[PDB]
Amino acid sequence: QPEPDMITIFIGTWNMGNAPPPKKITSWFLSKGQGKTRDDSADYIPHDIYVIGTQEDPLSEKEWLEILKHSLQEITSVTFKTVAIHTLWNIRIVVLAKPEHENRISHICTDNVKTGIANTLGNKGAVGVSFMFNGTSLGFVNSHLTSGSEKKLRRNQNYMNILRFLALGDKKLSPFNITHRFTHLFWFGDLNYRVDLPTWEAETIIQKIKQQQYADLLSHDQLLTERREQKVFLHFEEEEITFAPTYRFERLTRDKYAYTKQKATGMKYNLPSWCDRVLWKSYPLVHVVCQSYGSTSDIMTSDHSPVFATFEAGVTSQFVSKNGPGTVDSQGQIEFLRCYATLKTKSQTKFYLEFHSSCLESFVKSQEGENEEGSEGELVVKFGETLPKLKPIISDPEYLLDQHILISIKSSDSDESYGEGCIALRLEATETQLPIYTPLTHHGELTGHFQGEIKLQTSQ
Ligand SMILES: CC(=O)N1CCCC2(CCCCCC2)C1
Repeated sequence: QPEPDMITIFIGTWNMGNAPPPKKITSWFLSKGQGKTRDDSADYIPHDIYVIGTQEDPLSEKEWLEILKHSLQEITSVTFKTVAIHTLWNIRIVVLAKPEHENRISHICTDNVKTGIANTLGNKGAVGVSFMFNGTSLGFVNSHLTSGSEKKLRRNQNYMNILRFLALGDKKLSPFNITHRFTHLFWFGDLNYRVDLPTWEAETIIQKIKQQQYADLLSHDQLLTERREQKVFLHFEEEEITFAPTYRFERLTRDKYAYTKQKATGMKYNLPSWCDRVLWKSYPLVHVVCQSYGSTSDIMTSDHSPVFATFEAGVTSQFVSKNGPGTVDSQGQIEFLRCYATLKTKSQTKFYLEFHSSCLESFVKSQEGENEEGSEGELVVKFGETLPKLKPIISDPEYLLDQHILISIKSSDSDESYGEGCIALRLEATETQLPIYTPLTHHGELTGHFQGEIKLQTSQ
């Protein structure tokens, strides 16, 4: 039975509006409704992994698990195994997988983050799950961010608190937040970004939705505009939205948007918005292709419609050689030439690099770089030809070309990371000097760049 080099992943996000679901929710898991939908010819083909994020979920874990498993069994005649379930207040994540994957999945982690302070601490935040699938690390975040059209900055702050403090993946990756710990990271939920148009335009917006003319609405979507201004979700992808706004509906129909201010809304308008979203970030040059992104039309218990997204995702096998794991493979090496970090910092400390990768026995610390002044004010940290030669555990190119090197640039004075990034070993050539590049972030914000050349030696 061969190990897969691709899997498909279903991501669902649904704000249930504190109401039990209807008796049938299969359209959700089938990616049927509006938007980029799944072909009918695939209906019986199970996804490998289903990740379900709910918000305002009134069910017990037991009650929801029974609905989800019975739904998937009806669709596929497969009894899915529960990988993980984690709930913070009414925010929940469930991971289910085909039984054949049970001994491919390990290192399962769960965590939550509570956002806000005092007033604003008590119902918003995120839950997450991570695990290894053979040689590939997968992370999943379900977040319910701050509501209200005039709170986009709060949502952006909630995002930064979640990526800083959610403790998933390999704890040995200590300089790295969740935006660098996984081969594939999926972040979804009721992100609560709104269509920023005047209140007086509510009926105009509704008209546009009825005509399936989303362009003038998406150009005011706060998540798209904040992402384009690099205020949030830097280096994450989202599929094009081709489904109607998923909020705020009258319950028990989808024929009506309920947008007017009411005591129940705190006297706030809820103009039709794409609150419910799926985004992802994968390591460079790993296969990830969105195969559906849309909303259901037939699940009407909530004032939100469920959202689905499906992905093909590249995976790798748990590689064993005669040599590594448990030793190095002298036929392998990674060299770095003409490397320099450009940092936005106003500080003057010495810096060194750390290289982290599961292709190394442990992380590698460089010598200090040489600081110069850039022509436009910047700090340039020159490593020249001074970086160590990295010694991978396995030299086989079928393994090594699929790996990645995480880079942290740290202050010698404080040992705090000023920037993190990632370099793919999926090179055009081996034994050849080739350009490399990564942006550097810290707390998910741009802090600089790392560039230079790489020379990769494999056993071939
Ligand atoms: C690959 C990627 O994610 N990019 C590059 C192209 C522009 C951006 C995507 C379009 C939506 C708004 C954010 C800007 C970001």
